[PDB]
Amino acid sequence: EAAVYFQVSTGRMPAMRGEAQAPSKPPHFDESQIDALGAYVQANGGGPTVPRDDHGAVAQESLIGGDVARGGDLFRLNCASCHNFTGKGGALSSGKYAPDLGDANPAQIYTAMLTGPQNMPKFSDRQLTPDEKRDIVAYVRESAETPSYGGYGLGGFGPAPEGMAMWIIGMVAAIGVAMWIGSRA
Amino acid sequence: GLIKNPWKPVVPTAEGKKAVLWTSGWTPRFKGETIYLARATGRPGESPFVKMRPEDIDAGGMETVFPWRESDGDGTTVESEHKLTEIAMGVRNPVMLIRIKPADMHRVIKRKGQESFNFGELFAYTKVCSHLGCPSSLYEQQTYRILCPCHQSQFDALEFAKPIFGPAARALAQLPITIDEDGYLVANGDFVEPVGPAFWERKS
Amino acid sequence: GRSPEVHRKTVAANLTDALEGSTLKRRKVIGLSLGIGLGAFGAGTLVAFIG
Amino acid sequence: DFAKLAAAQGDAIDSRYHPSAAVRRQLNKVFPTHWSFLLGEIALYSFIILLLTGVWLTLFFDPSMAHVTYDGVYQPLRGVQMSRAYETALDISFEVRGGLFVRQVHHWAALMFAASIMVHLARIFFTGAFRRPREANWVIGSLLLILAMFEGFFGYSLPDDLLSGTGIRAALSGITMGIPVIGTWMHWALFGGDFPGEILIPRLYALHILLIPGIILALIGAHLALVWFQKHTQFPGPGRTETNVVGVRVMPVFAVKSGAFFAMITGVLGLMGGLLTINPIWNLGPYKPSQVSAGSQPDFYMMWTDGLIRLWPAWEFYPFGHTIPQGVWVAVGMGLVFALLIAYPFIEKKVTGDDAHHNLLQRPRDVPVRTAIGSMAIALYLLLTFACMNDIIALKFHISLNATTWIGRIGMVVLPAIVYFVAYRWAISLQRSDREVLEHGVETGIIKRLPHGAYVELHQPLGPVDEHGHPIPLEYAGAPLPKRMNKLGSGGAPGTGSFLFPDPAVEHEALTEAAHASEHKSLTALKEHQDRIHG
Amino acid sequence: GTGIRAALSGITMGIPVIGTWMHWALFGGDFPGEILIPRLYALHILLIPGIILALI
Amino acid sequence: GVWLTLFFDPSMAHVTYDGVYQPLRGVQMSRAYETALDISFEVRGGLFVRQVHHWA
Amino acid sequence: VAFPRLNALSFWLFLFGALIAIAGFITPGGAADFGWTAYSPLTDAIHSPGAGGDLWIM
Amino acid sequence: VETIFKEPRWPVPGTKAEKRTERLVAYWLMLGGLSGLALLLVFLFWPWEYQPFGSEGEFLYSLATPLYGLTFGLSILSIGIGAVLFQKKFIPEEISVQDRHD
Amino acid sequence: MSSTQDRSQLDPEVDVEDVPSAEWGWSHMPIGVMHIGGLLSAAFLLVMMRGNHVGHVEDWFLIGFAAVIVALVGRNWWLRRRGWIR
Amino acid sequence: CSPPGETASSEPGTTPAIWTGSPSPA
Ligand SMILES: CCCCCCCCCCCCCCCC(=O)OC[C@H]1O[C@H](O[C@@H]2[C@H](O)[C@@H](O)[C@H](O)[C@@H](O[C@H]3O[C@H](CO)[C@@H](O)[C@H](O)[C@@H]3O)[C@@H]2OP(=O)(O)OC[C@@H](COC(=O)CCCCCCCC[C@H](C)CCCCCCCC)OC(=O)CCCCCCCCCCCCCCC)[C@@H](O)[C@@H](O)[C@@H]1O
Ligand SMILES: CC(C)=CCC/C(C)=C/CC/C(C)=C/CC/C(C)=C/CC/C(C)=C/CC/C(C)=C/CC/C(C)=C/CC/C(C)=C/CC/C(C)=C/CC1=C(C)C(=O)c2ccccc2C1=O
Ligand SMILES: CC(C)=CCC/C(C)=C/CC/C(C)=C/CC/C(C)=C/CC/C(C)=C\CC/C(C)=C/CC/C(C)=C/CC/C(C)=C/CC/C(C)=C/CC1=C(C)C(=O)c2ccccc2C1=O
Ligand code: HEC
Ligand code: HEM
Ligand code: HEM
Ligand code: FES
Repeated sequence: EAAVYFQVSTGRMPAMRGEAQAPSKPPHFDESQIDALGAYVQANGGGPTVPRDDHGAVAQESLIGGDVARGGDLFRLNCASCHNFTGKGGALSSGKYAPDLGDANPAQIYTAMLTGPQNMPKFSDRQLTPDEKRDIVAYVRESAETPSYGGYGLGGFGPAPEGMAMWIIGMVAAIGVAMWIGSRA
Repeated sequence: GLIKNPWKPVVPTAEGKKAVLWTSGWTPRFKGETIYLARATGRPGESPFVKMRPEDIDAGGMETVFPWRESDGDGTTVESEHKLTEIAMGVRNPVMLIRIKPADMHRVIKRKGQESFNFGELFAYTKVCSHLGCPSSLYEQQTYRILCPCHQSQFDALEFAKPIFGPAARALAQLPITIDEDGYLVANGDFVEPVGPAFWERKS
Repeated sequence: GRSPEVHRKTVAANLTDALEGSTLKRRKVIGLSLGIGLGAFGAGTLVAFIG
Repeated sequence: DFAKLAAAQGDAIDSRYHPSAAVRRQLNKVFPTHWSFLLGEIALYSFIILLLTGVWLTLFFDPSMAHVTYDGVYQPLRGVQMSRAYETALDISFEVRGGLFVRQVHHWAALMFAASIMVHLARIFFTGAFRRPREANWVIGSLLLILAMFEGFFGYSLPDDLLSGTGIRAALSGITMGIPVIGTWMHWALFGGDFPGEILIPRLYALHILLIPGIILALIGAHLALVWFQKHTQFPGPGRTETNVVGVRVMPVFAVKSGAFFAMITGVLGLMGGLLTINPIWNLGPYKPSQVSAGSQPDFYMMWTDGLIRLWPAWEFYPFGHTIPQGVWVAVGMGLVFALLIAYPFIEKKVTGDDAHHNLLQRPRDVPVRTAIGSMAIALYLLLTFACMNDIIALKFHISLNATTWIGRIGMVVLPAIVYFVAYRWAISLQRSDREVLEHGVETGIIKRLPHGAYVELHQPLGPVDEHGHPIPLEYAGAPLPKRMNKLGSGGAPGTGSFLFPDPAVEHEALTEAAHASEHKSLTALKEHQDRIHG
Repeated sequence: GTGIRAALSGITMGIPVIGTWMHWALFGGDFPGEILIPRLYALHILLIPGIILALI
Repeated sequence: GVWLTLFFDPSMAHVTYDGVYQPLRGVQMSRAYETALDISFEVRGGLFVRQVHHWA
Repeated sequence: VAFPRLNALSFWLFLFGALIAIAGFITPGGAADFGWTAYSPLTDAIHSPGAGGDLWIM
Repeated sequence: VETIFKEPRWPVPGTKAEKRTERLVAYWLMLGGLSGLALLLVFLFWPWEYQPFGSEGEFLYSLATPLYGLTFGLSILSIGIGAVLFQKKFIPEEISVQDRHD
Repeated sequence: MSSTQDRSQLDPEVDVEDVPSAEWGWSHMPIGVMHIGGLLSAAFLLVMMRGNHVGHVEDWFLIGFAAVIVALVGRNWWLRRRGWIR
Repeated sequence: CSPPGETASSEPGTTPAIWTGSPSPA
């Protein structure tokens, strides 16, 4: 039901055609229906289950870990190759890509790496224990809601937006000023 | 004063002193030495490298492993604090260990001398790109492709990590693996070729 | 020693003409604002650099 | 009582150094007033700011690879093992009041420097300001460009983060040990051993703060001295010859303009360094051999070199148990564009067989072949630059990553040819556009509708008229021509006054009269001078 | 080391009113500190030689 | 002065020597001192250069 | 014509709009796959979530 | 050198259009001074200290460097604008010709 | 004249019917450079089919582009030879 | 050119033996 939760809550299922990669979209079902589908699937072979809370609901707040530094350096080694430094997009082989992590709630982040949706690998509970996963999700959630220091973020990719901003703002302003001061012909 | 001979024997191995470029962290230091495949788990003050079992990684997973000997360990003291740092900063140290689905085991091609370098459905390859040395570690587990995010060369896992796209011309190196009497993963020796980028006096 | 009288007179005339023709001395309002602004900018910049 | 104060301190200087004639000469130097000639000083103004910011970042930085544990104020990196350089770079940004602002201004100025150099180079190339006797100046500028590129590359490699480390491992280490004979000797000489070593960051620091800026300063000095003593070229126009300069004197018009331009450049750079984020090193981590991210981009002035690597095929050779890697092809290639750049004037001099001591510029439309070649080169540069960021374009815009490589690979042989053809034709068409106005006149955009039902357009002749009313054809003199009637004064001032209230009529009449008379005087002076020159 | 300790740290903090402030501005804290040698290196290889060259 | 900049490391980070000069083998020192020892003992013709520097 | 400088703009709007709509074939997904009629709900975020359809609309 | 043209920018001695331009230059110069004073005050009195995450006072910290950049840059640019406006409104215009003895 | 325009007179230090300002700068590239350039570019496009790629769409794209280039060069050469263009 | 010493095979290959390990440095 972890796979079902991830695929239906994020809207990937049901899929609509066969291409390089199925995109995410608005969900088709709600929480009750999601749980029903998950339980129906779980009764036909077993497998992973979504973590719950003390009230029987999906755990969101309890999945946030304490240590953000250990989560950060686990993310940088295991997850920053496909995703970005802070969780932006990344291109894959042919028509495929790793999405942005700035929209997923803790349960979604937890269940993404528990099952393995697509060309993303799966991290079992023995490879990454369900304590390191909490730190990873904490890092992912924090690096998405922290404001930029020193001005506008410019997307968070680095040299390319910086270069384009330079060319389209600084040089344009400089040339305009030069044309104002100087003369023609 | 800044002219140095690169082909000078400085590294002690199980066969005498050897040049730097011929060796790595996986080279045996004496005959019958046990090198464990360790993983980076915790903080520097909390035993950063620990042992691993074949049961930990499942089908369609990948892990990064490092060479760890019993002679280092914990890093609590100052003697093992500089020994655990050399392992993590080694140029040719990291290895990617992948587990292949049993359904896809009939389409594996070996490399004429590396026919016994795998333990069932576990394979281990160098994590260093053979083009310019970037960590080629973008592993697509359905298409079974290893992608380098530096110059966009991808390698085929089902074959002997031979390039299929990009500016790479050589295949990734394989490390032979097996299990220990306790049930931990160990090596059957080092690579049978140099790892990393090429140079003028490479190959026979 | 001293350059010939012609050079001295011509250079002095050039500088004096440059200052006088600008009509800056006749305009007290803008001649004072410039000084005040430059002083303020200098003070701010120096405090930021050293502080 | 400053009249007596300045008269005493002026005599004290003349009686000791006697620099009367020497400074009087420098106050009377005439400089042409064209916007395009202000492109060169921006770079200069960018260099000065790079020095002031470089001295403020020399009081806090520690270049060392000694590994430490952070234990600082920034919580997400608490307990992580890094180097001394990275820790000090974090300290500058988090512990010193206004350090982040200073280093952001440093980086922004670094970008502006290269951009300005590129634009200035384009100007010099297209107008033919390199012909004679100004070849050595071109060469010096070429060397300056190369030095600026390498100076910039060594700069962002100092913090020792993940991006810079990955870049320096692939570029400075991977490429180095590919050169056929001296491949590994040179590598071990540069790094003092294997790749990481322990002396690379100190060596790069000493190279970045002392040597390359010194060479740059000397070369800039030589450049400016040559420009000063070789009497800056001008453009064809009314009253311009091969043996004079038309413009304004240094004192006081030129100096005020230069100062104001410097102030505005500083303003723009300072404003840009506060509102936009550049190079956030804390979002990255310390460099580790077994870690990587998705982007991996150098700065824009180094992007074409990186894009050349991505597009060239995997062609290698294996003679007598040796190896010639792919990386060789770029190393030869990269030094081949440089060689063709420095020794261009001699190539063109040999081709066209012309060397006649030119002082008057050329409009790019008048030289089609050179314009086409320049356009082709710019197209190739742009394509190579956009090929380096093919992974970012494939993510943001929905296109295959495999498709981008092939697009670039095919494009780098096809697009330049198309650009050449289009540029050639466009230049000739712009030429033909000038011959239409010298023959018929400026089209006013007014239709007449004659009695017999014919439609004609009213033309405004630019010279004497024939007895039938058709204008006398004029000759081309390498100067621009008007094409709109509003630029010729077909439109007065709306009226003297504020934006909301008018002024008394008499003031408006007097001001209009004065302005008109002043325009007559200026035109008459130019015409008289032009008439006396050609006697 | 002893030369620096005597002639640059002891004398600096002996000056009236503006004495301890100047010491802590130069050393960035107490005497040993962590930023003295880099600062002196940058001052020795870049700034003072530049001024000397210009003045010469 | 330029030749010396290719080898020197101005840091106060404390290390243990472990070099060629035996009387200082296990001593706790700084990076600057270690590098200064390296210049004089490990680089061919370094001692001569740094002596000429001081004499000049 | 009444407005020539406006008459020129229409041709360029035509050409560039057409190019933007046709350029959906460069994407790995493809162009619009829901007919020229574009019935709903088949063009909603849930059904036809591709980027070709967006370029078609715009 | 020979100056073939030079003329004062205000021939008519007393007019209402000259005072307006003088006031415009004065306003442009005053703005730079005010911005400089603002820079001085904001550099001395502002939080400027790093705030960890999701804490009160994090918002005010994120505006420190932006305010520095605004204040230094709104002043010098304004002074530049004021100084260039003075060149083309009050300085006489000239056309000088010099022969190059090359 | 009641206009503001000032006429310029200048004297600095393929024919004018094809390129109006033919005597003001370099305005002729010899044919044969361009033909050989085209053929060589086509050869390069054709030779890039030797690599490590496993697809064939790119190969067909390369073949098509090379064919187009060769056709253009051939047409130009034929028309220049036969006398219809100069 | 193709790299010599990079060849595919059709040999089955055996499962690796259990690691024993010589006790101490020789
Ligand atoms: C000389 C002058 C020099 C100075 C000029 C500077 C001016 C620019 C800015 C002004 C300075 C203000 C200083 C205060 C800074 C501040 O207080 O900081 C706010 C926060 O802001 C962002 O937070 C957004 C939300 O607030 C967060 O909630 C959210 O999380 C966050 O999301 C990120 O993170 C997620 C992870 O969870 C991801 O999922 C997600 O994707 C994303 O990455 C958000 O980010 P983002 O989308 O960037 O915002 C978009 C910006 C959009 O900017 C811009 O206008 C773009 C500026 C750059 C343009 C240059 C590009 C050049 C392109 C070329 C033209 C290409 C083509 C040509 C080439 C080919 C040519 C041939 C054809 O504004 C908008 O919202 C909408 C647009 C309205 C802004 C308009 C203002 C200026 C426009 C100029 C013209 C005016 C005309 C009218 C317009 C309406 C993030 O940065 C945060 O760090 C940051 O904290
Ligand atoms: C902005 C900034 C950061 C700048 C910092 C500036 C600064 C401090 C400078 C540092 C220097 C830098 C950084 C430059 C780097 C240059 C560089 C990388 C070069 C490396 C050098 C190298 C590899 C070494 C090779 C070794 C070698 C072969 C050495 C050869 C020695 C040589 C060639 C010696 C040249 C001697 C020489 C230049 C002498 C000039 C003598 C002069 C100028 C005297 C002039 C002069 C004379 C002669 C009088 O007698 C006299 C008498 C009375 C009144 C006046 C004068 C007078 O003016
Ligand atoms: C790899 C390589 C060789 C490059 C070329 C690849 C390629 C085929 C390019 C197509 C790109 C596009 C536009 C794809 C969409 C499909 C499409 C519309 C195709 C063509 C349409 C057509 C033929 C006709 C329409 C006419 C027309 C003029 C179209 C306009 C299209 C334009 C101008 C789009 C921009 C093009 C482009 C590649 C821009 C790059 C800009 C970059 C690199 C910036 C990166 C960047 C990013 C990523 C930020 O996140 C960011 C955040 C905040 C501030 C700034 C930035 C920022 O600058
Ligand atoms: C390369 C392969 C990787 C690696 C090593 C990781 N991820 Fe990510 N990831 C990848 C892809 C191609 C996709 C898309 C699959 C789908 O859409 O079916 C994803 C998806 C995710 C998601 C869900 C998307 C979302 O709703 O934003 C998350 C939360 C996610 N990935 C996180 C994540 C983490 C935490 C990883 C390391 C521990 C990680 N991924 C590795 C590609 C790849
Ligand atoms: C003039 C051309 C120069 C360019 C283009 C240049 C460029 C750069 C760049 C791009 C960086 C790294 C930016 C970052 O991400 O933080 C940098 C760092 C640095 N530069 Fe320069 N630089 C130049 C000259 C100088 C000079 C002359 C000095 C010294 C006088 C200097 C001192 C430094 C210092 C100390 C750093 C420290 C790195 C940091 O604090 O981030 N630079 N330079
Ligand atoms: C740091 C880089 C450079 C600086 C600071 C610089 C500065 C200047 C300045 C200020 C001028 C005179 C102002 C002007 O006419 O635009 C000038 C002139 C010139 N520069 Fe540059 N320049 C640089 C690089 C280059 C380059 C890259 C070239 C050419 C490759 C070049 C060639 C010239 C030439 C030929 C002139 C003569 C100007 C003329 O004749 O009109 N310079 N340079
Ligand atoms: S470094 Fe891996 S492809 Fe170039």
